[PDB]
Amino acid sequence: ILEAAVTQSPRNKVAVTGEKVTLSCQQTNNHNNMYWYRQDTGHGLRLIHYSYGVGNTEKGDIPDGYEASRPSQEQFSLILELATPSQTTVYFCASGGGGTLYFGAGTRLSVL
Repeated sequence: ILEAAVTQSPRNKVAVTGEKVTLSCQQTNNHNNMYWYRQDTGHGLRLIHYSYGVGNTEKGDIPDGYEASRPSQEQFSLILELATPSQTTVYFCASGGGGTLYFGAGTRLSVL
């Protein structure tokens, strides 16, 4: 984008149960760390998977039923191999070095 260091795509996603879904997190700031959170109904952000650099993924608190991929410095992808309605939610990605968090604008996912 023209304005933000962190871009999420798509901004919306409708899946049918059983479809594979991939969400993209792209940052252009050379950030070492990337993160994927699911937002809960109290607007809490729950960590799914994160990454310390290219090629690395680490599991967060709620990894089950997601995988992650850090194929480049810029890109941290969240994959739902087989989407389920319990995965209907808003998802936010983030990136930074150290304790810094630059957040994406969010992706709304509905699994039907």
